[PDB]
Amino acid sequence: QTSVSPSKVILPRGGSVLVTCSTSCDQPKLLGIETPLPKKELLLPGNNRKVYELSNVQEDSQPMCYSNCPDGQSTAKTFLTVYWT
Amino acid sequence: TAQSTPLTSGVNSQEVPALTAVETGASGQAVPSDVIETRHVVNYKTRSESTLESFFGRSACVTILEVENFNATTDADRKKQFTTWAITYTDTVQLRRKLEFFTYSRFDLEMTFVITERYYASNTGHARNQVYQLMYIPPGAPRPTAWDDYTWQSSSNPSVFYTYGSAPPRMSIPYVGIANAYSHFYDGFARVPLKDETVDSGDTYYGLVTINDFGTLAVRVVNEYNPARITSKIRVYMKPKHVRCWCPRPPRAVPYRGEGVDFKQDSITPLTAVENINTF
Amino acid sequence: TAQSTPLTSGVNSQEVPALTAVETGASGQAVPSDVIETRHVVNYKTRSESTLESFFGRSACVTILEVENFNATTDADRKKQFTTWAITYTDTVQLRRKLEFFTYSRFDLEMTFVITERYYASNTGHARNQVYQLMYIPPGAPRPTAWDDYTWQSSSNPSVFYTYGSAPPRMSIPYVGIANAYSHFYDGFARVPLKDETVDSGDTYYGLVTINDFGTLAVRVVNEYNPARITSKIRVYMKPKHVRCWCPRPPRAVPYRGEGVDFKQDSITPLTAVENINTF
Amino acid sequence: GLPTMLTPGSSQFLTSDDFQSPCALPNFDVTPPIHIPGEVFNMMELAEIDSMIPMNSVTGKANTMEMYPIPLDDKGSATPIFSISLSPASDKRLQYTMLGEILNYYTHWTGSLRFTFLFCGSMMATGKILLSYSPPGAKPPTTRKDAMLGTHIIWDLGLQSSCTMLAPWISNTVYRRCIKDDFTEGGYITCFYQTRIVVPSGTPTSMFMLAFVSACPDFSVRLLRDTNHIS
Amino acid sequence: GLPTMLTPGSSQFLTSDDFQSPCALPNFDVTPPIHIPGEVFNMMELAE
Amino acid sequence: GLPTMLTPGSSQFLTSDDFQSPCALPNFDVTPPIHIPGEVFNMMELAE
Amino acid sequence: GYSDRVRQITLGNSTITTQEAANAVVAYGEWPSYLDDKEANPIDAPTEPDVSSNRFYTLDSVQWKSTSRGWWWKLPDALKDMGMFGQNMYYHYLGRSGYTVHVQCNASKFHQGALGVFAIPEYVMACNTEAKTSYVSYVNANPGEKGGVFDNAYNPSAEASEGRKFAALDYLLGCGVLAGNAFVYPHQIINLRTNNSATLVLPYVNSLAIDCMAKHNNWGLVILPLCKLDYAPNSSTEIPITVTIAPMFTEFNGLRNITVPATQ
Amino acid sequence: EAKTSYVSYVNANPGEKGGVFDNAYNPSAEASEGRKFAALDYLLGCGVLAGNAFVYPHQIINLRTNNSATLVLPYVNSLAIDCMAKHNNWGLVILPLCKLDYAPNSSTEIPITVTIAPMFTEFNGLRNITVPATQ
Repeated sequence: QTSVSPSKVILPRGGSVLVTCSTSCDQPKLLGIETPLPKKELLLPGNNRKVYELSNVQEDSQPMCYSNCPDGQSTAKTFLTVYWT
Repeated sequence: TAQSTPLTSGVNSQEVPALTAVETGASGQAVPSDVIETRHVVNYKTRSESTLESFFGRSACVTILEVENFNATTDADRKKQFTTWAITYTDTVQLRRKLEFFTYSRFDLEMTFVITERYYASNTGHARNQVYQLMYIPPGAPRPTAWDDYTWQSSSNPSVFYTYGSAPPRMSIPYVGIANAYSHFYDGFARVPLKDETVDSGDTYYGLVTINDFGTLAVRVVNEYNPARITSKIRVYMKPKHVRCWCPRPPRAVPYRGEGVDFKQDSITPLTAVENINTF
Repeated sequence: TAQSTPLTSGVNSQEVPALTAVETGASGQAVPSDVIETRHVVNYKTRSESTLESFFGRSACVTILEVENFNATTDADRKKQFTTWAITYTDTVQLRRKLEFFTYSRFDLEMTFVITERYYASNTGHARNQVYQLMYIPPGAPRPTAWDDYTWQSSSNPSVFYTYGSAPPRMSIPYVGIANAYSHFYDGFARVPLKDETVDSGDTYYGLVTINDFGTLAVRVVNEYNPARITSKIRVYMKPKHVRCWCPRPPRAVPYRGEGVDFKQDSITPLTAVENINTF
Repeated sequence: GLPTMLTPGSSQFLTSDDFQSPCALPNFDVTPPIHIPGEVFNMMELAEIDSMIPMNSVTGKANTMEMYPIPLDDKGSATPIFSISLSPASDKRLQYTMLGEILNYYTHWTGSLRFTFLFCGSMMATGKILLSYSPPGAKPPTTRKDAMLGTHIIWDLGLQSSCTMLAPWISNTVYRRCIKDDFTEGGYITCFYQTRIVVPSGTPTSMFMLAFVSACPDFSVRLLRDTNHIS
Repeated sequence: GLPTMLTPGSSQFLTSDDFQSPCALPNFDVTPPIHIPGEVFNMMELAE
Repeated sequence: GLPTMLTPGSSQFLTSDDFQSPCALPNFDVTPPIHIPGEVFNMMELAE
Repeated sequence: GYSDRVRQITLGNSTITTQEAANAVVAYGEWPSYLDDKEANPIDAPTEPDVSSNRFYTLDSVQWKSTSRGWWWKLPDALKDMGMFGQNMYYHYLGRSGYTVHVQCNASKFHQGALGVFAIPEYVMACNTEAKTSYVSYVNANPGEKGGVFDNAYNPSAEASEGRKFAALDYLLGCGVLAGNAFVYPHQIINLRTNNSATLVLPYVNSLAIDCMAKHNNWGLVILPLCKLDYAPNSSTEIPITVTIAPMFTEFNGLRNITVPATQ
Repeated sequence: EAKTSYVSYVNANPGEKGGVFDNAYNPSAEASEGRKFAALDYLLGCGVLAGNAFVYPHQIINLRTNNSATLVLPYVNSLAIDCMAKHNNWGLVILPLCKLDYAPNSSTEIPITVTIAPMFTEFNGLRNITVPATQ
């Protein structure tokens, strides 16, 4: 229903994380990633597939990626860690 | 009828109908009895075919659906056993263009299903005659996962069972819009992205496609698997009747590239350049 | 139509319709003109589709029957030649759930039989066109032992002979209940186990299933054995018309596990737990 | 005998047709009817009956008889007592009510809803409880200075022990859908301690409250479909 | 029941026909109309 | 000649139907009846 | 002068008075009556026990604790051993009866709780085994006076012996419908701050005109605790629920020797 | 051209300042900077030719004849009443048909000022304030 391909991400503090969240539908009425992290967009052709470009990763976050397919609201998260010396 | 032509002759007076002013918004208003001398022509020609009940009075084609029937082993072979189509009029470019003359419309829709078959392979036996299910799924009823699940039994969904070889099945769907007319063009979203959301709905689609759910036409082959793989093609038709329309618009000039009003870069040039301005 | 909405304005008085008491058994009674200020809305929307004649006005599916046609040698191959089905509406879960809204109902039943075929093997010749017998056996008439015995000739049982390839056969069965309504739910047995019986009827089934005998639909293939094994599937349909119902009940929430009101252990949890109580 | 012509749509079986058919039991003297009590003439006679909302369907108390009583106390917090969207056919706590089960057979619905709230505390427990309805398209109300601005009702506790918060029909479309749709979203509903609930000594502090749902007499549905509870 | 005879042109689908058809949604209480401005009654209103 | 449409249940043979049929012996002057004693009008005359 | 909270009900030689009542529910808007001649199924002479069995009968008082989960009674068979209605019943093959169910539970003004008192036509319940379906014995389905209790857990016994009983699950109400939808039945809610008695008036509801009371149980009386009992000094107190039921407008047919059902 | 019907909220609703057309269609390959109106002048945005736009209610400001264009616009929507925050009913369009040409100063600027009045307004469903996103 909603797939996030980079599920297991390791990346240090401050860098950028590429998150790819799409749905298993043909018409994503309402789709987005819920996090308070800065992101513009990443260019990707196709009305279904989608990449947000997250940046300035400081702490451990679990963003939720909804998708309003015509069978209810769906849910998919991703798991990301940080690094420190 | 259309208007006749009165027997008029030449004039010399201050009443000047040949001069208008299109800054005011009104179009031209001079009929040919004004600027020249005309005879009397009784006009029996009527505008009966140009009305909206006869301008939309054809069973157009809106999509082409494909189902098959064979011994499915893998998972991609089990998704060839049925086909679910989201109902819309935008999957072709000719009934769409006749409907995008108008902003809002109100019509009872009449569908007819013209269905063909073929053998896929050559020497894999034969097959019996076939019965085709076509089930109208309103928004909310469960769409079928496999071709023989609990959803196809249709205790409340409208289904038709076409025996192959008969006359094509026909039915009339009423005005099912939740507005007072079908918005062909909708200039707005489905929701309002608020200030300081953690939702970040920066991928809400524009315009029309976020309000239309008309249903799902799910088609299976009611038979079990024959020894010979039977590949079918189904041509869903629409014919708007009892037609009313509102708020006319210019027709589509450049080709489409989606379900919206978008247009592709390589076909933004609909005209052909003439030699010069003085070419008859 | 449904009720309109009167033009009311604000109040300040001892007449308080917003406060009821549901200990008394009556439901809420405040219409929206009571608690707020409302405009005048002329309501032309009717409840015509929600009535019971249109709520049950679909030909649902109640079972799927399988018969075959081949040169039977063993005894299990002779029991594939016909199929006897006890008539009930409980062999699916969608027309049943629409009927277990109501305790008692009274309806003339209309059935239609949509029938498919296939070849079983590939290179065992061919077959001619087929005629299918469907015989309604009331309780007491002899059920068929073999597929060609004295019982199929049907000197008084209602039989239909469907030639394969035609329009599906349809017939209307009247209200055949021996009560004044069909008891969907029957809270009682068929007999009274007496004191000090040597009978020991400590295996009398509970409830509904000990009173319903509606008949037996026995289906054969009227042809003799073709060289090619023809496997058929028959989908018996029901459509309650002239519907009346009494004494409403809550609808079925958890799935079924039989012909009764029973429920299986692994699906006693119909809800999905929300995050907290404050989740929009 | 008579020149006829077969149109399209002949020899089809439509599952929602209305045709005649030969009766397989000719001259069946049907059993004469008697006056059975409680005859239903319309499925909207069942929408106008109250039925408890599983409002307390949190993790642990769901799927048991603690799903219905809403927790209350005497602390008088500013937090909402409950909060729920107005989607009586596709919300996780409303679709299993008696109104929610009928709406899952239909697709389009209009009309206003009726929330009758039964207070099941003690006799000496007096209090005031705000009950609010906010139309959609803004911030979901969390504090009391956001839900006072909508359609609300201030309810007092005492002898008459059941209020009625009405959620009116305020909608862009004539017919909202029976799914979680963004374009036909219903509204935001909260419930705040107006002042607080006060108990004396020798009286329980933590109490409960029951929550109902029904349909106003301008409530109507369309477009019968299958449901999504059973398989 | 009634002696009928099938003419030519039976069981065809003509894309410009005018026949009746069974409504797949029986008793659909349609949404009541309102007076939307600028109603077109004929395509020759747009030629002028 | 006349636009018709074939419903379900066409071309079936129901063994309890009531239809008309072409008489294979047109104009058969049937043998005139006489008053035979003991006429049964109903099978419930035999239950009593 | 008069109020809705004071109500006296008299039938035969029995009287219920109540001073903190809510209003009474006539079930489906029909008061019970005798079988009219235009609907009569048997042709024998009907016995009308005019005042000998149209009177209030007081059952046993169950105790409603803080962990009590529900109760159920089958209505024409909870009165199977009550006076002459239990003697009009087993000496006759047919029987119809209207009912006046009056449920009695009262506490102080410091208690709290709710009691959904229901009355369910054809209250068909589920068996407590997964070996067979529609599979309940006679003694376990017809306890009579004492009734039965609900339970907040579904434990189907693998024995077909101890599984011949009602799987009385409270939130699925026995028959697998959700309990929050049970308000489509004729119901009243005893709320311990508002009222202390629930009065229903139940007509004879069955598809037949008249039916065997020994076989067929018409109504199902159901008492669900919606909000549990909570008394703040003594959290484990018990207030009794006493059920008082009267037959109304009874009529019997087919006299013979006494029917004595099995007890095991 | 990555996606279809694909415009953000801020780029589709500028408010006071409005937007401008353009005589060139340059679709950005970024899905970031492509969430805006491809305001092409001769295709009028929606891919219909601009010479057919006179089927709308229109007036032509001609600098020898007039200096003001007044239209009176009723509420036009399929619904009776609708959310103004979601749905934009009308579209005001000003096309230069013949370009400005002043013979001494060929690069002069004359201002177009748009003055709009609501008429016969009516609102429903009072609540707290809606504040949309700005980015």
